[PDB]
Amino acid sequence: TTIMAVQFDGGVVLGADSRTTTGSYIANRVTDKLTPIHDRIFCCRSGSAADTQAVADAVTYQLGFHSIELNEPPLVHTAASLFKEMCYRYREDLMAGIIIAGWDPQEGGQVYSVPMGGMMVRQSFAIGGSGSSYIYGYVDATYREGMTKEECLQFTANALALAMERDGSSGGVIRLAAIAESGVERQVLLGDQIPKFAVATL
Amino acid sequence: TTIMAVQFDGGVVLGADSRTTTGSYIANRVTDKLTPIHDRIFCCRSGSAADTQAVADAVTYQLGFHSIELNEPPLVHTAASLFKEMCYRYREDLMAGIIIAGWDPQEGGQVYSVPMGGMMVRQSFAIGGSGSSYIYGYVDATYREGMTKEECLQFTANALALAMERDGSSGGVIRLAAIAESGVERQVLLGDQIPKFAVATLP
Amino acid sequence: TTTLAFKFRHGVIVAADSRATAGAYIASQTVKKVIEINPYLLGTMAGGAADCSFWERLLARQCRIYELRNKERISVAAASKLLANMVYQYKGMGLSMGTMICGWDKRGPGLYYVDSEGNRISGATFSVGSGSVYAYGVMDRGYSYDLEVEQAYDLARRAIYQATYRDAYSGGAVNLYHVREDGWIRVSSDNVADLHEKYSG
Amino acid sequence: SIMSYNGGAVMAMKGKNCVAIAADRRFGIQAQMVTTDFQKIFPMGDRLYIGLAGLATDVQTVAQRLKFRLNLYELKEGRQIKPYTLMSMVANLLYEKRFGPYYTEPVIAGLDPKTFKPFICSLDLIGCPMVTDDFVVSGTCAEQMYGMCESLWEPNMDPDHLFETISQAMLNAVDRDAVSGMGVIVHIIEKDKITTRTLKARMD
Amino acid sequence: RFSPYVFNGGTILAIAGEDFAIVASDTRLSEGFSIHTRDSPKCYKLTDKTVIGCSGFHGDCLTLTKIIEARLKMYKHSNNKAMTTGAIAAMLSTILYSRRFFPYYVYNIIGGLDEEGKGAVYSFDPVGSYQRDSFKAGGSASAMLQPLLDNQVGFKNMQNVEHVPLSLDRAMRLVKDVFISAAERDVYTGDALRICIVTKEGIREETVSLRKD
Amino acid sequence: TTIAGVVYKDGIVLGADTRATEGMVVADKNCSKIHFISPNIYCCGAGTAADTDMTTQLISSNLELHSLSTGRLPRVVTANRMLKQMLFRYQGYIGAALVLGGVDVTGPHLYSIYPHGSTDKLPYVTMGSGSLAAMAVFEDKFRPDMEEEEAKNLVSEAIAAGIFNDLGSGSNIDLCVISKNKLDFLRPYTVPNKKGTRLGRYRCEKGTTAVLTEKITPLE
Amino acid sequence: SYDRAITVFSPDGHLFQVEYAQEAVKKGSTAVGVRGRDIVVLGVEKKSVAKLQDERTVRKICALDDNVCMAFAGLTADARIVINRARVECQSHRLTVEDPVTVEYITRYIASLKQRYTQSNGR
Amino acid sequence: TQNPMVTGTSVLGVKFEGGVVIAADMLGSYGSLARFRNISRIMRVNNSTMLGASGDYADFQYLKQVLGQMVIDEELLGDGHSYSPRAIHSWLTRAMYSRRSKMNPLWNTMVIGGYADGESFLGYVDMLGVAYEAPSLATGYGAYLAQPLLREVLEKQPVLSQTEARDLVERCMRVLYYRDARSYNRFQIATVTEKGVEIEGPLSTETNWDIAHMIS
Amino acid sequence: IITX
Amino acid sequence: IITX
Amino acid sequence: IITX
Amino acid sequence: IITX
Amino acid sequence: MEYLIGIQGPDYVLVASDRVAASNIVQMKDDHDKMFKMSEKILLLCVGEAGDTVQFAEYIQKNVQLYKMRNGYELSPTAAANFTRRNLADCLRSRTPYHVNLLLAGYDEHEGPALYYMDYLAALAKAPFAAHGYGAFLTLSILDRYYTPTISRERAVELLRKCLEELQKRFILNLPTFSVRIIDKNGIHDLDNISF
Amino acid sequence: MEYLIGIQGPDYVLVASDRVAASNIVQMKDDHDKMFKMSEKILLLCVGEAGDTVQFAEYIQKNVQLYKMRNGYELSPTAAANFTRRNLADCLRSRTPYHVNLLLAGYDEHEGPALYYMDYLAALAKAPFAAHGYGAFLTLSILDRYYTPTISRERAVELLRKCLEELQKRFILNLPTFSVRIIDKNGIHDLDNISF
Ligand SMILES: [Cl-]
Ligand SMILES: [Cl-]
Ligand SMILES: [Cl-]
Ligand SMILES: [Cl-]
Ligand SMILES: [Cl-]
Ligand SMILES: [Cl-]
Ligand SMILES: [Cl-]
Ligand SMILES: [Cl-]
Ligand SMILES: [Cl-]
Ligand SMILES: [Cl-]
Ligand SMILES: [Cl-]
Ligand SMILES: [Cl-]
Ligand SMILES: [Cl-]
Ligand SMILES: [Cl-]
Ligand SMILES: [Cl-]
Ligand SMILES: [Cl-]
Ligand SMILES: [Cl-]
Ligand SMILES: [Cl-]
Ligand SMILES: [Cl-]
Ligand SMILES: [Cl-]
Ligand SMILES: [Cl-]
Ligand SMILES: [Cl-]
Ligand SMILES: [K+]
Ligand SMILES: [K+]
Ligand SMILES: [K+]
Ligand SMILES: [Mg+2]
Ligand SMILES: [Mg+2]
Ligand SMILES: [Mg+2]
Ligand SMILES: [Mg+2]
Ligand SMILES: [Mg+2]
Ligand SMILES: [Mg+2]
Ligand SMILES: [Mg+2]
Repeated sequence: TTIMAVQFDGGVVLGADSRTTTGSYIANRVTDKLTPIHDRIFCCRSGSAADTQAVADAVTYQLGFHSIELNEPPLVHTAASLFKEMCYRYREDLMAGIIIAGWDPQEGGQVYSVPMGGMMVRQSFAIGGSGSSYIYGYVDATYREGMTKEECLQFTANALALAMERDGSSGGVIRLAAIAESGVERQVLLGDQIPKFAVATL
Repeated sequence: TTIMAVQFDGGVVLGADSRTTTGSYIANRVTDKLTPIHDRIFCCRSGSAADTQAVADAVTYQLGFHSIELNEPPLVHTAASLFKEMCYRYREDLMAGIIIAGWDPQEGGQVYSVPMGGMMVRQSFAIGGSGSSYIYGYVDATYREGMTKEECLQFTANALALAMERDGSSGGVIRLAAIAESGVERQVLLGDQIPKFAVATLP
Repeated sequence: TTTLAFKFRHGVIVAADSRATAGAYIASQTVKKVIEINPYLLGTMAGGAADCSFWERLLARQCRIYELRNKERISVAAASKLLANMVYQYKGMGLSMGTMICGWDKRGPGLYYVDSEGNRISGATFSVGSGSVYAYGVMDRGYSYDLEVEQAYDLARRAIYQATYRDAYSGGAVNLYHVREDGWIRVSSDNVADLHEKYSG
Repeated sequence: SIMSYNGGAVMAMKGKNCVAIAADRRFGIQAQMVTTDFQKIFPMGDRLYIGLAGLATDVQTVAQRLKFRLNLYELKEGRQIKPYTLMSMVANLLYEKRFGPYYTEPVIAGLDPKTFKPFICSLDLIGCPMVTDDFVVSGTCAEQMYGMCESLWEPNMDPDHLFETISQAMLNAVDRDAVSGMGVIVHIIEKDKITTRTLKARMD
Repeated sequence: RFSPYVFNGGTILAIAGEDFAIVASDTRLSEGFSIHTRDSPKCYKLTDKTVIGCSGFHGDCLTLTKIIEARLKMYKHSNNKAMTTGAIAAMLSTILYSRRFFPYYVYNIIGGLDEEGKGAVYSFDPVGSYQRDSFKAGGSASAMLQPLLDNQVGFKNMQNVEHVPLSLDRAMRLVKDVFISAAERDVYTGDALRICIVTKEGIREETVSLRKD
Repeated sequence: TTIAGVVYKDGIVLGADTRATEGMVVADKNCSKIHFISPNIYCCGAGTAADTDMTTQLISSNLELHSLSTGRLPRVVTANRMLKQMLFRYQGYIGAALVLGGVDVTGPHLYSIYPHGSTDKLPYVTMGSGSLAAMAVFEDKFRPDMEEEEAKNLVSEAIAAGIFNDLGSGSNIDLCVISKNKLDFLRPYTVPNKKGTRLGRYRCEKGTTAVLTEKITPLE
Repeated sequence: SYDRAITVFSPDGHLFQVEYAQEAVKKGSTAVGVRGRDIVVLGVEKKSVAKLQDERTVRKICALDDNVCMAFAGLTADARIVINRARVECQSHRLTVEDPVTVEYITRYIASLKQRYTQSNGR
Repeated sequence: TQNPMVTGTSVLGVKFEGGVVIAADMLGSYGSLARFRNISRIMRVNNSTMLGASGDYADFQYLKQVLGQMVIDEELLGDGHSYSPRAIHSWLTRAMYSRRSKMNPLWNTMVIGGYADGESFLGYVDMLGVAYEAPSLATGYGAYLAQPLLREVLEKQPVLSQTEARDLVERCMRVLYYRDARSYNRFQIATVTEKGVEIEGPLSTETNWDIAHMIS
Repeated sequence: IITX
Repeated sequence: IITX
Repeated sequence: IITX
Repeated sequence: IITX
Repeated sequence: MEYLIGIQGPDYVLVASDRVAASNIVQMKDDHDKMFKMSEKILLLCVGEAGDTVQFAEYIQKNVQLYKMRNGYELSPTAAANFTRRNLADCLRSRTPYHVNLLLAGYDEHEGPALYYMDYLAALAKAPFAAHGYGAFLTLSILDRYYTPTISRERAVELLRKCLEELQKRFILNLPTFSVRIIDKNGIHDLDNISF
Repeated sequence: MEYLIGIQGPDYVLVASDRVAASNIVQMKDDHDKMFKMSEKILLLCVGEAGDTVQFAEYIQKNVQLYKMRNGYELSPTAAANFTRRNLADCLRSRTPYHVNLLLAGYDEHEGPALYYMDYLAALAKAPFAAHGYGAFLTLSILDRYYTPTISRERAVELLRKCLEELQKRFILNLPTFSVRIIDKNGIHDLDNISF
């Protein structure tokens, strides 16, 4: 797995690969790792499929009830907090590396990392999953302050394409989502639509 | 450790960080991991310091004697082969990830990887060491066919600077060397000379 | 496995069951566990089957060379010692052998127990194998040096029989031998099923 | 292995309008026989029997606790339990111990108390049931028993031919297993009678 | 821990007649839950009078049979005659024991004619324990095959039945039945049954289909 | 075990083999691995046999309770939730690997469910020791919006692949076809394996077995 | 290590080094053995006589074991070696067979030791 | 080798009328890292024989070195005898078995393909010295994914043409790209016929990802 | 324990 | 088990 | 292997 | 031990 | 290490047990009694792990006595044996298993004499004779050889003495003395100790 | 498990050893001898691992006899004890160590009587008395209590009998009979076996 999210002025971009593995068999080649927690709050999931699905279902429930009680859209920081609380409390029983990203009217576009262990930290952009090792350098060199939404999408698809190339544990299709005040725009980059970089033949 | 070598038309560029660790103590901040095996053949060393030093000393001896016998400069492929033979035969007793790079009159500029286990493969460019994980993406996106020497030096210093930033096990100064028909040009990028990329602080 | 032997006035009785197993699987009910080393020397087998057969066959080879070199019968003491010294080199390597060397030589009836642990001892009576504890019980209660020959055959045969009854790893048939002064004879092979019909509280 | 500690074997076999269930009689502790008349097949009704091979302590506990449940069922309902319903009852009892199970694999043989239709099944040690139209086996010599049953069993056998077949399958199977035997017992279950026999059998 | 062994399956069987020997095996070669091939017999011709069946770890099956082939030629060169069935069995025992502390993981059954022209079967454990038998199963499904043979060839547990000599036809019908029954239950045994019949005229070969699942 | 499922133009086709093993021996040749969940939902089971039986029974039972209360046809998501939440709770100790398929008011749905409680919603899935064989057939030949007979051919081919290439799988092929209008529970769909015939007869006549003791106990 | 063939055949089938060893025996002091009815006696000539000699230290009759002894004639240094080799061997026989050696057994052993030294390199 | 380092995944092989085809991707994986993306895992042994290797790539390079030197040695004699595919397969069984028996295996599983005297040869050798022949072979994940497809075709039609065998191999290589996490979509195909040994590559399969929109 |  |  |  |  | 033996004749049960309490290399007591009186016609002979043996036996004992007091009549040997089993088996997978092996001997007015064997796993078996401990390995074949169901009590004491002599001869442990008791219609009788 | 004991008086050494050869739960021989005659005035008593004990003892024995034959006179007890130690100690870190424990008893014309103790590690100690085996734990305090350096041999046999009685009473193993020998100026004498 490789997952990624980027902040822009007005929203966020999230991305993931689509590979689920047992050992080195691919149990799902078109996995959807970007799961909706509310109208405009997504999590990207890495680690145990069972753990991240169960945790995401539980936070979705917690947040939905909270949101009806307050009669307001939920804060992205509140979704991240609920993830953090459950991932920290059950850190010895869970294997989950989470990125929470979305939009709310109070703080706009936000990205939070909740890595294994259950710390929480807000970031301009975040990457996670096994494949993320292979793109630290790339994203450190490419990231620019003030990127537009389209630039964030391109940056995300590039980074994931590179990770997917090298990580055996990542692969398949790239799933992207953009979240802003106006709503959620999802898409799939597959086959020739995935950014290409030559193998360096002699 | 992070190590790297790049082929250009007429020569090679080699680079390494300068960090030697025991656990997380830094036993040497200014290590020289680019060791000369002949006049125009270098190896870049990663893994065990004892192992790669001993192996490099032994190949130097083997190749120097070979070269006097033949009365010709040695082939880069021959240096790589000697590394391969020793690293493969003693694979269960060695921890060594090697890049051999240099120039000879027959095949020009060449880069060979001899990773742990002791396979050998020729490459346009090679990276190795713990820190190399963090730059596969970058070098995959940046490498261009036909780079000049100066471009190869810049590419190498960038890649190593990025790895050194992220890898706790890499760091210090960047050591570079360029090898061509005309000889060997060595240099150190230190402090402000090392390429800089902003930590992504929050808007 | 159950095997036994004893010395008495009229020589030495040697008896065994005929079962072989691989774990709880009964591999054979027809194994000859008494080995004919020469016409006046028997060896018995308990433990690993290959280990016993091999080393006792090698004992036999060696006793025959000895006889050709020295122009006389090897003694029971010397034969048992050849076997002890052969297996000693292999202690702790996993050989499993428990044997009795039974004969008649210039010192009279002879009986040594020899095993893969290194033991070599002479004695009046022995039982060896998984069933030996059951055979010692009946053998000990019926034994005497002044047993008449047919009584001695009955005792050996009953002791093995009773061992086959209690011990899962013994059974098949009881095979009985008698070492006399002019060589050993094969006295009987009786299936345990036929013996059960017969016996006898 | 826990299941080889006491040894033992049971099988059951289906015929025309009749069933057979059989068991070795040995009670032993590893190599040592303790007793040669140990009960492994227990009545659960006039035409319905359960045979239990495995750890002897649990052979007895499962039989006893099943009886507890069965007696309550029959007093509470109008009636004698059906074969299929006994299976489900046993299944339920064993699966309660899913994470620390009884070490026994029962076989059931009987006739339906109204139809008199033949029934046989077996269950694994956590209660997976398994109904068949021919035969079931359970115990330390299961492969031996499978060999005998797959080669001898035929459909629509009468009580005398079913008796010979189950007896030959048992005797020859257990004669290749060190820790099963010391006798074989056979029950033939018919509409109008129960025939119980002990066989002439090896005692080694 | 590299392990130098792996179980590749296979069931073998030999029957001695008055004037014949049968050696039979299934043709499936397995590893884990997979089939390597459906056509890998376990019978090997040694002489005009002697056939050997081998199952277990296939690496050892191959190596051991090539050793035996070499030892038979060496014997013939030193002594100017082919090895007898009995001599092969005695030799194989020593070969197996030579690896007592790193065994050939092989189950062997030899079937052939003896010096009087009569059927002979010898069966082995992996370290060379052996004896002569009238009939014997070995390998994966042996516990399935052996009891029926004890019953039907040995006449065990049967009362009031004439202990007649075993005809080839009946021996043959038995061999097919036990393998078909084994094929129902042992997951390793299947694909095809290969039967070698050794007589004074020589060695002939029947083959019958088994379940492919 | 080989189990598998496919979404076709008008419904689901589920498939399974019929072998059950105790170690490397076949305990049952004709065991039923496609379980009733509700009249419009079925579930194939692989793994620990008792666990797949008791897990599908319990969930079916709770859905009957549920649908008795709502007066409505149950949904596949509901079966999926109930299963996954239970399996997750038990942390993988319930060794049930499931292919859940059915048709509800929102159309055909197919899930795979794993012992630890993860699920995947997909148009084709396979589980069990023969699942790679079955999956190879699906990657080679699956198309979207297959007709019923195509889908049935493909699923039976996938199960066959498991049956013949996996020592864990064998005996018959069972199918279950579920659409808005129809439920076909096809047991057996195919019998590609048959026992060979017995060449010799072992009809042992009365008296062959020696008897020590006899008791006749007459009944009513 | 010295591998020269020392004892070799000469043209009429002689082994000259053995014959020459026999000539050394003939220059040695006389030794005599007689086998009685229930006694066995060994007698041997002078050695040197010599008043200043310690008689004890030069005896040419030597116990091999409790039940076997030997006298010799020839090179006394060579004899000492043979005698010690036999003494060792008498103890190995007792070890592996739990009987004393027969006289023939130990004669046979000494003889084959001598034979070996007529057909081995360097000796 | 006790512990493999850079490793290769499945090798496929199938007989056709007049030859044998084998396939293998061009990837040396270092654990899950796809490290060396342009290596050949196929060897021309001689004119009649080719070899493909799964497992530790450094051990394969050693076998190439040894086996390449053996064919040269033989060619030097110019005596009209050549190692047949079957003989090469035998040699390989012995070498693997021998290394296994010293508790120091060569960490490979191999497919030998050949054509000699009108007959197609296809044979398998593993690191323990397990060896056999068969009409189709597949090592690694190919045993689970590719072989069921190969054997299903070969049952309906035992005798395949060259282009039929080639299309079947491409189909299998697609499936492996879809389901083996250590595979790569850059492979070679090697064919042996009357005319010798051709190695084609780099090749890629077309892939379909329609199912990404069928989260159903 | 039976498996499927 | 199963990971992403 | 086998025992006695 | 000490690495690069 | 502890020896128990029981022999059941037509109208009695004869039982014996060693009298050693051992610890490491020493005997700490040579007049130890391993028999527990449950009722007028029932003995329970108990061996096994220290603590467990007395705690188990005495708990059964007090419960059997309590039954007499609640009901005015005693449990039968068979009922006491099954009561003992139920407890052992119920405790087997608990936090408090008891590592004990037992014989239960008794006489019932209606069923006659009975001997019961129970191991720590709680398998219960009725037997004409039986023994526990390592000593059983040397003595059970002696009982198989000479026992008959009609054996008189004079002859059962002789058979017992052969078994105890076999332990003197052949067993590696020093078990010099044994408790002997017999149960019949008139209750539990103490016979003289058998000593060496 | 094996018992050795030695008591040295002013002009003799008294030794004894048990006569049991045990295997698992049974005694296999009751007339076992654990004493080896090295020379006319030296006994070596050896116990320990099967195989090792005899192989070691007999190798020493043959070498001590060989010395007599090479030289015409015997090794002293002290020299034989140090010879035995050298071998054991040399073999200790080899491929072929011997797990044996020993006493060496002897009489020398000039140094008088001597008793030597050696464990498997090859520590060698001279002692006025000593014992090996578990039985030593029960008997060494009995020797400390009653031994004096002037003890006569009549009284040393009595002291020995108290030790062997203590083993009958208190030791958990069945060691019913013992070999007894004594060494003085006139060689090695067999005294009657001490039996129970
Ligand atoms: Cl997921
Ligand atoms: Cl993460
Ligand atoms: Cl993380
Ligand atoms: Cl991950
Ligand atoms: Cl994927
Ligand atoms: Cl540094
Ligand atoms: Cl360095
Ligand atoms: Cl140098
Ligand atoms: Cl490396
Ligand atoms: Cl490296
Ligand atoms: Cl490194
Ligand atoms: Cl026999
Ligand atoms: Cl000899
Ligand atoms: Cl002795
Ligand atoms: Cl044994
Ligand atoms: Cl008698
Ligand atoms: Cl209950
Ligand atoms: Cl859901
Ligand atoms: Cl499964
Ligand atoms: Cl002597
Ligand atoms: Cl590459
Ligand atoms: Cl090539
Ligand atoms: K990838
Ligand atoms: K750093
Ligand atoms: K099968
Ligand atoms: Mg978990
Ligand atoms: Mg090192
Ligand atoms: Mg049996
Ligand atoms: Mg028995
Ligand atoms: Mg199958
Ligand atoms: Mg406790
Ligand atoms: Mg040792």
